[PDB]
Amino acid sequence: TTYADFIASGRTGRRNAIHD
Amino acid sequence: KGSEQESVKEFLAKAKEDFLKKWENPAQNTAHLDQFERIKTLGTGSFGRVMLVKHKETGNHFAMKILDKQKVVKLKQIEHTLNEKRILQAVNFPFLVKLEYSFKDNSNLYMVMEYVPGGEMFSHLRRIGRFSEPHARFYAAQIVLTFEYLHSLDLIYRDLKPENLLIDQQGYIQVTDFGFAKRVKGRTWTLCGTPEYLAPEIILSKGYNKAVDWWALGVLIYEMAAGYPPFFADQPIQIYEKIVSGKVRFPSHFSSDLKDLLRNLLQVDLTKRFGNLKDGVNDIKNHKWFATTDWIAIYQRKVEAPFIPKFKGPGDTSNFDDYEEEEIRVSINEKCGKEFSEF
Ligand SMILES: Nc1ncnc2c1ncn2[C@@H]1O[C@H](COP(=O)(O)OP(=O)(O)NP(=O)(O)O)[C@@H](O)[C@H]1O
Ligand SMILES: [Mn+2]
Ligand SMILES: [Mn+2]
Repeated sequence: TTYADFIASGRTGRRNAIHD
Repeated sequence: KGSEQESVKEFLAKAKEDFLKKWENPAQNTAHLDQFERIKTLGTGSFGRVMLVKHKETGNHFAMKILDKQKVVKLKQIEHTLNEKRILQAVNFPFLVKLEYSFKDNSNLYMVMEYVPGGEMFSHLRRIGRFSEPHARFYAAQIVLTFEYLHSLDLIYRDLKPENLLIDQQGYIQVTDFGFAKRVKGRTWTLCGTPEYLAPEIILSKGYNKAVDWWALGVLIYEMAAGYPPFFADQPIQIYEKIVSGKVRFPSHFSSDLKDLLRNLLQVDLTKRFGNLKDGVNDIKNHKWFATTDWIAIYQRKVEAPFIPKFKGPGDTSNFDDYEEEEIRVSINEKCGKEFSEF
């Protein structure tokens, strides 16, 4: 399910702004 | 609503006069470091560290953002940090965080805001999974009014994300992190924001305008009601690749009214994008998805919030994650004093 693929991804934690 | 559209137009004409007076005359060094006892770190980011602090002389707690001047410099954030501070002290809306004092010293820059105790919306969203359409709409309406307010002052916000939205006592949102905010009448070109939330025009290295914020609202409404962002992957390079493609898939449970609005905001052609058309914001406000929303009650905070955070006294930080504490050093020599003279 899409929820499943998202929960298993690398970006489920707090997302910081781009700076580089 | 006709009479209400006039009242809004007249409101904004007058708020603009207040904004200009403070933008043209900014307040400087309204405090010093030693009047504050540093309790704990409420959150961090790519740039700064926000801490729960107590005023020694008054017993009052605030949230203090701390930026290291040597890092502002290496990261190319000098003009951005100056915009952040200048705009935040000149703004005044119910949904935006209050800047109490700011100051700097040899090593750092400090901005002392009202402490918003409910946590990031991020926290609550990830714990619960996804919000119901009427809960998602309650918050979307707050951000719709905020953007209407900001954009009329010629400001683009540029970092809309659940991590920058905090929940107050009443369950109402307070927008924090003005780090990419900018007063600009034309186009702007800085590649800045957070990956998932980047409009395709930013990615493509085109000049952009205030429409980037409306794209960001599409991304935020999708994330709040699906529980995941529309474009996701492991690496940023993969998300961008997805953004520009333009292909959105909605969960089966989204209403057709929700899907309609999002197709209008998640419009890759900035020409067709809601909030950037001849009618502007009224496109979003008069959408069928917001037919139940009483724009005036939400502005006046007369609507009962779907969720109220609980606290057990001041400096009560239970609604925030725990972070490792760093000691803050102040150097015996002033660092980059020229670049930060107006701060
Ligand atoms: N007024 C506030 N009250 C409580 N917590 C706050 C407040 N302002 C900021 N914070 C928290 O501190 C975190 C970091 O602040 P922020 O201003 O987003 O730093 P930043 O470095 O600009 N982050 P980013 O640019 O998004 O990578 C936020 O995500 C909030 O969790
Ligand atoms: Mn932030
Ligand atoms: Mn920021």
